[PDB]
Amino acid sequence: EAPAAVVTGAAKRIGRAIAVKLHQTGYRVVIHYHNSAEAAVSLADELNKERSNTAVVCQADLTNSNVLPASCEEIINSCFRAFGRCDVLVNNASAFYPTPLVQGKTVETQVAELIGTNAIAPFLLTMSFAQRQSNLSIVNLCDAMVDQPCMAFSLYNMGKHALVGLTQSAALELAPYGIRVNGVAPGVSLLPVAMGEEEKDKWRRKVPLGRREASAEQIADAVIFLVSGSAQYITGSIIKVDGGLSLVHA
Amino acid sequence: EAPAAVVTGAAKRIGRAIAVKLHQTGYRVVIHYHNSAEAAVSLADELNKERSNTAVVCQADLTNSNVLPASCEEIINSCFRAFGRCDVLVNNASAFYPTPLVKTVETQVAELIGTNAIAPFLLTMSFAQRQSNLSIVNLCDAMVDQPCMAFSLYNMGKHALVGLTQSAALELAPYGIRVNGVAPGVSLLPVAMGEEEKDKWRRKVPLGRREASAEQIADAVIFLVSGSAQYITGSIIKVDGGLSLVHA
Amino acid sequence: EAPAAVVTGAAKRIGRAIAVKLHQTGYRVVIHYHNSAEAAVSLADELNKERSNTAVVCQADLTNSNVLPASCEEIINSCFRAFGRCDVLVNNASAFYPTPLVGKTVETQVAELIGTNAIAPFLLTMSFAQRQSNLSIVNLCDAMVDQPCMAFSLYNMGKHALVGLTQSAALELAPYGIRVNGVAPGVSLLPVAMGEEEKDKWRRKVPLGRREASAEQIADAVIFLVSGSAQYITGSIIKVDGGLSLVHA
Amino acid sequence: EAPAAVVTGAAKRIGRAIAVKLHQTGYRVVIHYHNSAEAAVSLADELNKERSNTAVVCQADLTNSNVLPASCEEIINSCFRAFGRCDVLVNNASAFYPTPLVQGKTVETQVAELIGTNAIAPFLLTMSFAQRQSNLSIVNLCDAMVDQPCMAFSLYNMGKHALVGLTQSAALELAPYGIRVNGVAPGVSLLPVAMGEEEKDKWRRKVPLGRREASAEQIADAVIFLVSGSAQYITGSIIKVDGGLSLVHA
Ligand SMILES: NC(=O)C1=CN([C@@H]2O[C@H](COP(=O)(O)OP(=O)(O)OC[C@H]3O[C@@H](n4cnc5c(N)ncnc54)[C@H](OP(=O)(O)O)[C@@H]3O)[C@@H](O)[C@H]2O)C=CC1
Ligand SMILES: NC(=O)C1=CN([C@@H]2O[C@H](COP(=O)(O)OP(=O)(O)OC[C@H]3O[C@@H](n4cnc5c(N)ncnc54)[C@H](OP(=O)(O)O)[C@@H]3O)[C@@H](O)[C@H]2O)C=CC1
Ligand SMILES: NC(=O)C1=CN([C@@H]2O[C@H](COP(=O)(O)OP(=O)(O)OC[C@H]3O[C@@H](n4cnc5c(N)ncnc54)[C@H](OP(=O)(O)O)[C@@H]3O)[C@@H](O)[C@H]2O)C=CC1
Ligand SMILES: NC(=O)C1=CN([C@@H]2O[C@H](COP(=O)(O)OP(=O)(O)OC[C@H]3O[C@@H](n4cnc5c(N)ncnc54)[C@H](OP(=O)(O)O)[C@@H]3O)[C@@H](O)[C@H]2O)C=CC1
Ligand SMILES: Nc1nc2ccc(C(=O)NCCc3ccc(Br)cc3)cc2s1
Repeated sequence: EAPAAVVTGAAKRIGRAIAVKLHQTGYRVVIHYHNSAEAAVSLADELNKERSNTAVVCQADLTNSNVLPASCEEIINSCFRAFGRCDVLVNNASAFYPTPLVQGKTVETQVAELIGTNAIAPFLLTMSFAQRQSNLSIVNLCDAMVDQPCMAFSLYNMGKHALVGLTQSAALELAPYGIRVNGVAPGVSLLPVAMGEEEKDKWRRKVPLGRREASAEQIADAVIFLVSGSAQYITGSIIKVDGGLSLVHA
Repeated sequence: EAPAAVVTGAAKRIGRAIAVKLHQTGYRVVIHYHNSAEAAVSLADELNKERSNTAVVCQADLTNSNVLPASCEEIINSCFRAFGRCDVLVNNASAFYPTPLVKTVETQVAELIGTNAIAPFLLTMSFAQRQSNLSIVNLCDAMVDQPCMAFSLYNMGKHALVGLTQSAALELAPYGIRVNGVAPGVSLLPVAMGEEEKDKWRRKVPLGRREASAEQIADAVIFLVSGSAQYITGSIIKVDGGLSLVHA
Repeated sequence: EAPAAVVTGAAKRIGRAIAVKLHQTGYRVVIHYHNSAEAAVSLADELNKERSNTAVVCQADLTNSNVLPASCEEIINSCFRAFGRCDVLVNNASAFYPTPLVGKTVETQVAELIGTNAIAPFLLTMSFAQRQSNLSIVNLCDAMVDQPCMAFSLYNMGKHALVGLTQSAALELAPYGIRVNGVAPGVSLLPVAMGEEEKDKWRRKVPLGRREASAEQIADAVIFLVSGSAQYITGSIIKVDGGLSLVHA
Repeated sequence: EAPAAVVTGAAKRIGRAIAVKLHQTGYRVVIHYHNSAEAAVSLADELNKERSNTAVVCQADLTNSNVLPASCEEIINSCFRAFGRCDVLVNNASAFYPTPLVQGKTVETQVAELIGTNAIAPFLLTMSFAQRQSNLSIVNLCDAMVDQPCMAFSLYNMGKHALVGLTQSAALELAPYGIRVNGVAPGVSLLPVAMGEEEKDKWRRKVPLGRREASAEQIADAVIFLVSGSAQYITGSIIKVDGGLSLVHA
């Protein structure tokens, strides 16, 4: 039968593009979402209209807490319940906002959301994916600009660096099980919905290759590569998909 | 007056060497401890005998919890109380143990991410908020990119500490606060580890087939806080005898 | 028309597998070689049997010298003379042998290891861009550049220089729509003459499957990078190393 | 007796500051120079006035050619001839100018100067230093911006990347002989003499720590540390001295 993938934060934007392209490649997909229930169910409907019984949704907060391990366990379980197997995990869900060091959320809430979604939830999902176990792999959505960070984003940056560490540590530890672990690191892709055009164009103008952001499809293309049989010897690699942005000095 | 430094996990091993060497350089010091009160006080006694009223201790658990922010606030405050200023923060305290992918997990998170990364972040915030040659030094790990098998959470925390080092260097540079790291390889081996397993690591090191002493680590800390490093920020100095250059 | 690609050192091993896969993808190919004329011609004949007039050979030494710029210009020109265009350059050719710090002269070692691994790539990149749609260059890098073999300093220098060229050229050619990327093998095809027992010491160190990459696995990453699936990727270097570079001493 | 150090390109700017500070620390110095004969001899005069017989000059072109190995051997030999020992090599000399990929020196000459001075000469000097062999060490002047390069500086960038490789490879290979090999990587320090003032201030304003370039002395300070007894377990390390410049995104 068809392989199955979990994509976290898959209702919109890049995570939707990944779920769609996995689906088009022939995967069955768990569309995880947190708040975006209408968007999630709408996507699942679309996919299921293309091939029936091939998409389900799964709701979970990926904020760190004492129940996050259970929630991550349940996301993986939802793939096995729906499809009988889980071949691919894409850790795409992410919180992203400033946490200035010199200063309504409390700091322990910021830590829970930015470190939880970007790093701890990927770790617990990886553990559950490996434990619940062909071409198995995990793809972590990283950030090409992790070493040239946005001013005042220390906790987000910490979380994305931790995710690089997970990608490496998990690639090493899971290789004996045949599970590959790799990352895709966008530079500027879909800009934040809240961002003004003028601010969007400032970012666009910085990109060497075309002076434009990555499309969601372009990000998903690299994910599709890493899960594919064309990447069978690739583990612990993080592919930047950034149009050269990370090479540009100040 | 004399400048003042906070050193976390300063009662034993690497943090003790750092505290001693800072003290010998003329800093007044806050010796932070969690469980090692006797050791902390013994060090303070040794330092105060050399120079009166130049060393104090500060207890705090650095596990992540609802109260870690307040604890980190207190460590920094205790420096300003004792000495009227705080010039240097050395984020040295660390938890280290395996967390296989295949203690509850959330306690492991609280220790290996809390003590290794979140507490540095909160201490950095408190240090900067409460503000010369000001600087922060984070104790990183030279083997971050070639990690020990089954140490994912530990490795995650040390990568996050790299991220903090860079992000805080950028954000605090406007305030004249430098932020740097020192990345040991094999130093004083964990007490638990066997001597045979220790020998195996020793032989792998290009420079002299031996571990770093704690004082070698402290030497790099001293450089980074000194006036000889006044343009250095966002740098992580490996002190590993070349171990990280060695392939499998 | 079908696009065209230059692959250096394409007679054997990895460069051969790259030229084959590019050809199977629909590229016309220039098969560059230095000493292996029989192998280069054999490959070109095999490809031309598959599709006529799609494969040519081009002989050149890529050792650093006064004449290397002209040689590199002529490699690129050969693709335009054969095929009327040059879409892809794969810098694959490489010299690889120890150069201890403490029977060729040292300046010959420099010329061969720095010329093949770095200088020739640079000169080919210049000739490629000057002669100019999905244009791209792929440089064969080395995943173990930061954990080098003992006594391989010149080889290691050349491969680090190649990383620099990949980044610098990606930034500089991005306005011309030319992407520049790398593929960094760990242990792939080992020497044929290397004892199986020595080959096994290497294979045992690879986390993923305790084996070396095939040439085809390396070529697969090249194919991705030149493909329309990599249209936003430039300045990136993809390790294809089975996790070898993650393993501590 | 006092230890001895070779500093390449030591007549002016950062190399001069390194030679001065090593001398101030107790070292006897070989002041290598290519064209700057007046300033070389003037510096050696100045140091010898401070302590007699503690400074010599040594002229050599570090452009790549079939005679560069002999020129490198001669630089090391000059230290032994003057001082009977050679404890420290500082690879500081450097050519630096644009070499655009797309179009009055020939390209052959641009390769010879930029790869010879920045990389090949360091390698051959390292070879000679090791072959002729307390607290021995080599310090290579690298570049903090090598992964965010100046546009059109490909050959310079290639040379500096090669120098990172040399720093690592030589640190591994020479560690058994008790020779440590490390790097110091400036960001913007003393700006080119050729450069206008508006352009200098543009670069200054990018530096997070102080919005100013490094002094030559601040670069030398890091060199002094790496050769010192306080760096005895440090090898294969490159210390950026860049005021945060390499952390700043486009
Ligand atoms: N866009 C860009 O330019 C870049 C993106 N990336 C990375 O690529 C990935 C995709 O980016 P993008 O599509 O912009 O991501 P978004 O910012 O759109 O976030 C994706 C999803 O994350 C989910 N999420 C947020 N917080 C939580 C939480 N507490 N619990 C569970 N889910 C949560 C949301 O699900 P819901 O809507 O259901 O609440 C959201 O739709 C991310 O990992 C991101 O960091 C990296 C660099 C640049
Ligand atoms: N040792 C080596 O070879 C290596 C060192 N490092 C880094 O070097 C630094 C120092 O290492 P080392 O001296 O061996 O450290 P240890 O592992 O011996 O621990 C240092 C101190 O940290 C404190 N600490 C640990 N957990 C907590 C906690 N939850 N709350 C509060 N304090 C805590 C302890 O203080 P107390 O005793 O008072 O409870 C402890 O003595 C660390 O940051 C480490 O990661 C990096 C890699 C290798
Ligand atoms: N195999 C592996 O495990 C690894 C490979 N790589 C890289 O992958 C690429 C392909 O590897 P592999 O197939 O093993 O390479 P080889 O060592 O087999 O060399 C490829 C070709 O390089 C050509 N070459 C050598 N010297 C010169 C020269 N002076 N002038 C012109 N051409 C020359 C030769 O052509 P001819 O036969 O015609 O003389 C040779 O067949 C290389 O860049 C290599 O560094 C990196 C890491 C590991
Ligand atoms: N200054 C800065 O902002 C930065 C500098 N650096 C690095 O730090 C080091 C010192 O920088 P800086 O003082 O600006 O260097 P300079 O550009 O001033 O060059 C140093 C010396 O190198 C010598 N040199 C040049 N070409 C040759 C050659 N063919 N043969 C022999 N010697 C030659 C010259 O000697 P002579 O005058 O005798 O002919 C020159 O005085 C260099 O390696 C540089 O790459 C790194 C990044 C930033
Ligand atoms: N979950 C998400 N993670 C990231 C990471 C990076 C980016 C990104 O680069 N966005 C454009 C640059 C940007 C966006 C917002 C601010 Br405020 C500053 C810069 C956007 C996102 S969305």
